[PDB]
Amino acid sequence: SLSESLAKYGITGATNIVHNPSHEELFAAETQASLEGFEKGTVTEMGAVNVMTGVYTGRSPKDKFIVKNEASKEIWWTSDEFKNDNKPVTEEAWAQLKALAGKELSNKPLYVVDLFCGANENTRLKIRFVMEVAWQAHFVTNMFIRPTEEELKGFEPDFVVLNASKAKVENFKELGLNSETAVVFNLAEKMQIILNTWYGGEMKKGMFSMMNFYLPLQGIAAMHCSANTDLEGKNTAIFFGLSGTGKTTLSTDPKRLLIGDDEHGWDDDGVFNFEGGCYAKVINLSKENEPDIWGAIKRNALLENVTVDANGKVDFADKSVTENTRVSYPIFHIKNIVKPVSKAPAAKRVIFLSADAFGVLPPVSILSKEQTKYYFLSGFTAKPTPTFSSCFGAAFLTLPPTKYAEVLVKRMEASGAKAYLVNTGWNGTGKRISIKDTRGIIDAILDGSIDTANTATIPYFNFTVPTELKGVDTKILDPRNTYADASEWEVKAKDLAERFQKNFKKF
Repeated sequence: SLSESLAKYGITGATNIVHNPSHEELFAAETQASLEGFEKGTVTEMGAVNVMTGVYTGRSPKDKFIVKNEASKEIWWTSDEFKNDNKPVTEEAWAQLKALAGKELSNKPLYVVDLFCGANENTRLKIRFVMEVAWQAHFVTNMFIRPTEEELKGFEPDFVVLNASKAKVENFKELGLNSETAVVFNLAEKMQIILNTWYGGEMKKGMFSMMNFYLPLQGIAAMHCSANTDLEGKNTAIFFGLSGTGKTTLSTDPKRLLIGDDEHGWDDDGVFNFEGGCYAKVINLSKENEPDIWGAIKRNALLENVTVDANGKVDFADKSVTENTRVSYPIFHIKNIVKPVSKAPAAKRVIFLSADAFGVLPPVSILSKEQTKYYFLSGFTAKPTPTFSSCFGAAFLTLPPTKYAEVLVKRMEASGAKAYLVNTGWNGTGKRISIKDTRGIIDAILDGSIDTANTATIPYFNFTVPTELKGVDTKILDPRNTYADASEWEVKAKDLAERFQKNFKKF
């Protein structure tokens, strides 16, 4: 019954089929002396296993393609006017890429893991993974929702993923690809193929990209955000923000239940985590800085590319092999989370984080309906160089960005949601905004105390800021106050504002 399924995927000769292996069976498989190359896992003193991914220690967007056929007509293809990662490939290239994948995963002991993407029983996608590497199977097991074996009784995959990382594509030039590495999706066969890259993020983000396709087409918002609720599991808040924005640190509060930290949906029932685990960065990690993550790194957690000595002593700071060192682990490795399902009611507060190095945006701004869609489509942050990433995850958008902003705002008007553009960056002082101020601003968003605060308005950007906020220096509330002369602020403001118009041009 599973042999014909693999035969349907182009895989034949399965000597052994391990279906939905338990963490125990995974550990044993990972710690096998026979394991050669990057398949081998090593037990660290922390109990968690660690593996190397070889040449790729991160995503490779240039090798990501989607088969150009009728099934993908609604895909937001890249073009001269607006370039995105959705690069077209021919049906011819797919046949050969599916051949390679099928062959590489034929006549050998395979692992098949049937899992769910999305915590809401309804509107969820059934995903089938197939790989020949135990730790790869272990990764998806940590990162996705694990069915109850009962749900696995008659599991019918909505989308199938073949990880053929040990194989590659030498004839990549002829097939129209970019290199021997290939991550291709086919909506007609509902299948994703991974070739020549062991970075686990290809599996996680590949499905996220697919969820970003199917959910929005059904009125379900697909979001690249983190989400939490109060200790009671109500008053859901979703956090958006690119790297360096402090999205995690600002959504990880003792008096807040964690729903998820990366991928969420918003259907009629509310906000739900797409994932069953967390894929955290552990570079320069610290038990004193990240108690949650640290305590989550144990047996069953999967360390990826972290340097360890012969005795198993992990050095979370060694940026040797890569700075993108990660760790995956079941969500339940974190205590403060919503249970028993990562789902919650419609979000009440929506916040867009921005690390504005320009020191122009105010600490927090009450966004309007139109402005909400705008800054969402903007996905602004700063490193004085700006970086824009539509919907805070432009590389995963399989549909036009305006469609994500659309469904999002629609779901907001149904629960009386309010958006906030929060600046966790800098001001005029040059020094970064205090974490005590921003975090106090977040509190004002959650506790709703920001609803009664008076406003003022800010030229150019036409923002609405609270003249007063409990737990926040009244001086910082206005971006001008931190500058010698209001003229200086206007100069940068006029410039930054100009950068928004230019970037929004393609939209």
